[PDB]
Amino acid sequence: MQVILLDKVANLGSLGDQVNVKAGYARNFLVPQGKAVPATK
Amino acid sequence: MKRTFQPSVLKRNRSHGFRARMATKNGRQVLARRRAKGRARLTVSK
Amino acid sequence: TSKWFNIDNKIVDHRP
Amino acid sequence: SRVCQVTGKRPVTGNNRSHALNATKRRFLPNLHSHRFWVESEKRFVTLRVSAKGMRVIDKKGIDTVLAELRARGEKY
RNA sequence: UAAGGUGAUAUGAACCGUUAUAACCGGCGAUUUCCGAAUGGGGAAACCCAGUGUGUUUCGACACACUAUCAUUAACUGAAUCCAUAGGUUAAUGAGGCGAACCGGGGGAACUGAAACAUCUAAGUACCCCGAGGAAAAGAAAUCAACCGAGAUUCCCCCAGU
RNA sequence: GGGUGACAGCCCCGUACACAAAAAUGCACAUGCUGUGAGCUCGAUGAGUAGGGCGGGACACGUGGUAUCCUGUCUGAAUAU
RNA sequence: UUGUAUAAUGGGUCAGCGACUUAUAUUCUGUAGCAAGGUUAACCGAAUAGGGGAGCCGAAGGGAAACCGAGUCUUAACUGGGCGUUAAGUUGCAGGGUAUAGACCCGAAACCCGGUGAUCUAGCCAUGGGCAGGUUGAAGGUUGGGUAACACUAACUGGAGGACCGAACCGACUAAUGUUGAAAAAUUAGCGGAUGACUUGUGGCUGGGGGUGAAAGGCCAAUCAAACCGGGAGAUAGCUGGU
RNA sequence: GGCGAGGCCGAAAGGCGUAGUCGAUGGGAAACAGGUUAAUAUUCCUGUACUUGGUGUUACUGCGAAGGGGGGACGGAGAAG
RNA sequence: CUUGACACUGAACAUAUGUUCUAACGUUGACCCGUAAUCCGGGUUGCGGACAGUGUCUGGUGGGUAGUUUGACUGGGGCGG
Ligand SMILES: N[C@@H](Cc1c[nH]c2ccccc12)C(=O)O
Ligand SMILES: [Mg+2]
Ligand SMILES: [Mg+2]
Ligand SMILES: [Mg+2]
Ligand SMILES: [Mg+2]
Ligand SMILES: [Mg+2]
Ligand SMILES: [Mg+2]
Ligand SMILES: [Mg+2]
Ligand SMILES: [Mg+2]
Ligand SMILES: [Mg+2]
Ligand SMILES: [Mg+2]
Ligand SMILES: [Mg+2]
Ligand SMILES: [Mg+2]
Ligand SMILES: [Mg+2]
Ligand SMILES: [Mg+2]
Ligand SMILES: [Mg+2]
Ligand SMILES: [Mg+2]
Ligand SMILES: [Mg+2]
Ligand SMILES: [Mg+2]
Ligand SMILES: [Mg+2]
Ligand SMILES: [Mg+2]
Ligand SMILES: [Mg+2]
Ligand SMILES: [Mg+2]
Ligand SMILES: [Mg+2]
Ligand SMILES: [Mg+2]
Ligand SMILES: [Mg+2]
Ligand SMILES: [Mg+2]
Ligand SMILES: [Mg+2]
Ligand SMILES: [Mg+2]
Ligand SMILES: [Mg+2]
Ligand SMILES: [Mg+2]
Ligand SMILES: [Mg+2]
Ligand SMILES: [Mg+2]
Ligand SMILES: [Mg+2]
Ligand SMILES: [Mg+2]
Ligand SMILES: [Mg+2]
Ligand SMILES: [Mg+2]
Ligand SMILES: [Mg+2]
Ligand SMILES: [Mg+2]
Ligand SMILES: [Mg+2]
Ligand SMILES: [Mg+2]
Ligand SMILES: [Mg+2]
Ligand SMILES: [Mg+2]
Ligand SMILES: [Mg+2]
Ligand SMILES: [Mg+2]
Ligand SMILES: [Mg+2]
Repeated sequence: MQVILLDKVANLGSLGDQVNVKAGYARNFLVPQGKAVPATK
Repeated sequence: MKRTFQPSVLKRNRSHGFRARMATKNGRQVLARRRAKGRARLTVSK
Repeated sequence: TSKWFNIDNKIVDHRP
Repeated sequence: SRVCQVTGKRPVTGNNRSHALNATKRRFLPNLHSHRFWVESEKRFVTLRVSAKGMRVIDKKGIDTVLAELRARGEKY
C-alpha cells in the first residue's frame, strides 16, 4: 500500500514522503495515530 | 382404570386457548385454517 | 377392533 | 445474522461434490470480522461487522464515504 | 315508487298508511357495546386493573378525551469526559393485521423412473419464509447475425423432438 | 324466459324498443393552481469493477476440447489513443 | 389351474353405484376430398365463411462427410458388390396399435415435508398433603466399679434404622371365574412394600431419528425397531382379486 | 416456569435474555350462635361483634424511599407434660 | 475432530527459526457511566498478543449419521457344486 508520510518515523522514511507499507500497518497504526495519509490525491 | 382424559379447564385453556394460538406463530395459521373452513368454534374457549 | 384369540401368540402360532 | 455491513455479503448455498459426485447441501459463509475503524471526521472508533473484501473496499474508498452509504441505506452503526 | 304495510319458521295481539313523513328501493350522513393487529398495563378472547387532563356534583361520586411498539424528522434535555456523542422526554407523519389465485425472491425434499442403485431423473416440483401489485417481472443492446443485415422487453404458432 | 287449477305471442311478470338521476362516484376530454422542468452549445461516460486462481451454481450443455452469466474466498487492469 | 362336486377362493339376499377413458404426437386400415401435388398453425375477421402458405409432408438417392446425383459408395480400379431408380402422395373423419401423461379399477408395508400433542405414561423442577396400631432397642448420656490417665464393664436412660408385624395408601406373586365379559386388562380368596431409592394433589419443562428410560426397545393420549394430523399422492406393486 | 422494551445471535421464520411484567399448588385484614323457605344461607331475619380505607373536628408533633436493618421465614425423626 | 495455505494480520533485532514491542484481535479480570440492571454498549486500566478464533481451499480420521447393495440354478431353502 502506497502511503504519504506526514511525519518522521525513522524506521522507514522521512516527512511528506510516499512509500510502500503493509496494509495492516497503515490501517491499524499510522492512519489512526496521525503520521500518514493514503495517496488518494 | 385411569383413562387418558383427566379434564382441567386451566390446562385446557393454557394449551389450546385463543391466547396461546395467537402467541405462537403457527397457532395463528391454525386459526386461519379454521376460519377458512368456517368453523362455528375456533378454539376450545367456546 | 380384533379378537384376543387372534392377537394371542400360543394359539395363533399353533403350527409353526 | 452473518451479513457484511459494507458489501452486503450473506451466506449462500451450494453443494458438496465428492469423487463419486454425491451432492449434499452446504453453505458458503463470508469471512466476517468485527473491526474498529478510526473515523477522523468524528474523532471516534466505529465498530463494524465487515468481511475482508469489505475491509479492502474500506481502504480503497475511505471510511467516510461508506459510512455515508450505510446511513443512506438506513442501517445503524 | 306506492295502496298497502310492521323480515322468516308463524299464526295472533296492538296498530300505521291510502295522493303523500305508511312500507319497500337507491345516494349521502348519524349511532356503531365487548373481544379481535387490539394499541393504557395485564389476561384462562369477548374479562380484571389503572395513570393523566378537562367538566359536573345532592360530596356518595359521575361523564368525556388521551396514554402501545417500531421507523423517519424536528425541538428540549443530557453521562463516563472538557466540548461532543451514547441516552431520555415531547410533537408530527408512516407501518403493523386479514385475503382465493396469479407474480418476484430466499431456502428446498422424497417416494418414483432407471425394470436393483449411487452420477442422473422426479425437480427447482411439493412445502416453508419474505415482499409487492392490479397485474407482477423483464426492458431500450458492452444483443444477435455473417461480410448481407436486423434493431428494447413480453406472449402465441413453427423451427424441432432437430 | 318464468308463472297462472293440463301445453298461452294476445291472463300476469316480462322481452324488442324509447326514456329517466336530487346525491355520490369511474373513465375519456378541455381548462385554472401547485410541484416538476424543455430547446441549443460545450464537456463527461458508473473501479475493488471487467478479467484471473480455488469451490460451487445457471445456461438444453452432467468439466468435458467448454464459450457465456452469477459469486463464497484470494487478487486485480485498461479507462475512447 | 395339468386338473374342482370339490372338504381350494368369493358371495346372507334385494335395490342403487362400481372398472379400457381423455388430451397431444406417430404408424397401419377403411372411407371422403384434391392430385405431382396436398394442407395450413398462431392471428385478422362480429363472422364454423374468407384471408394467412410461416411452415410440414411428397415428387431422389448414395456416402461418416466434403461431395456427386439416376446414380452413388467401397477401391489404385472393379469382371464386381452394398444401397437405390424399376410401385402416388397428402389432408380430414372413424377405427386397431404404440408413446407421454394416474392410463382398466380397488389394495400395501414404507419414504419425505410442515405442523398438533407430556390432561395417559417416563424423567426433572416448584409448592402443599398422607403413613391406624404394636414391637426391637444402635450411637450418645448419667451414676457406680476399674485405670497413673485411658481403655473395659453393670444398671438406668435414650430412641437409631433404605429395621420388624400390620390397616390406610402404593403394588401386582399364585389360583379359579370371565373371555360376543359387569371390565378393549377386571372380580374373588390369599400375596409384597408400608419413615422411605416412599406415595400423592395443583402447576411448569423436555418433541419424533427427537424426548425420557434404576435398560424391558420400555413409555410419549386404548397406537411405538421411530407418535398423531394434513400434504407430495391417484408413491410404487413384474403380486392377488374383479372387469 | 412463561413472555420480554433495548440487546446478543441466526438464510427468512425465529433462539436466548437484562429492566420489567405475568404465573399458586404458597405468604397477606375482619362473623359467630339461633330461626326461617317446597327449593339459598357463616349470604335473609333476630342478637351480639370485628376489619380496612377515605373525609371532617380535637390534641401533640419532624414527616418522607425505588434505599439500609428486623421480621415474614420455613427440615426429618422422637418423647413427654 | 484434527493438518497445512491464503485472509482478518502488524513493527524492530539476531542466526525459515528465535528473541523483543503495541496498535489489530481476545478477556466468562478490576473500576466508572447509560442504570433503579451479574444481559448489553461505551471509557480507563491490567493480562495475553500477532498467538488464539473465525472464513475459503485442502490431506487424514470418521457406523456419530445417512443412502443403498448383498446373483441365479436348485427334486423346498441354506451349506456344497
Ligand atoms: N383374554 C383376556 C386377555 C387379553 C386381553 N387382550 C388380549 C390380546 C391378546 C391376547 C390376550 C388378551 C381378556 O380378554 O382380558
Ligand atoms: Mg395487550
Ligand atoms: Mg388494552
Ligand atoms: Mg396489572
Ligand atoms: Mg401490509
Ligand atoms: Mg430410494
Ligand atoms: Mg428404480
Ligand atoms: Mg420397478
Ligand atoms: Mg414494473
Ligand atoms: Mg453495418
Ligand atoms: Mg296434472
Ligand atoms: Mg459505460
Ligand atoms: Mg468474475
Ligand atoms: Mg475461465
Ligand atoms: Mg389354462
Ligand atoms: Mg395345484
Ligand atoms: Mg369332476
Ligand atoms: Mg360340503
Ligand atoms: Mg368352495
Ligand atoms: Mg387366493
Ligand atoms: Mg366365504
Ligand atoms: Mg439426398
Ligand atoms: Mg429409504
Ligand atoms: Mg405429566
Ligand atoms: Mg422399613
Ligand atoms: Mg409397575
Ligand atoms: Mg405378572
Ligand atoms: Mg387382591
Ligand atoms: Mg420386609
Ligand atoms: Mg409390612
Ligand atoms: Mg431384545
Ligand atoms: Mg398408550
Ligand atoms: Mg423410518
Ligand atoms: Mg410424485
Ligand atoms: Mg395406490
Ligand atoms: Mg421470572
Ligand atoms: Mg426485541
Ligand atoms: Mg426469552
Ligand atoms: Mg404480580
Ligand atoms: Mg391459593
Ligand atoms: Mg340443600
Ligand atoms: Mg459456562
Ligand atoms: Mg446404515
Ligand atoms: Mg434393504
Ligand atoms: Mg433362489
Ligand atoms: Mg434341495
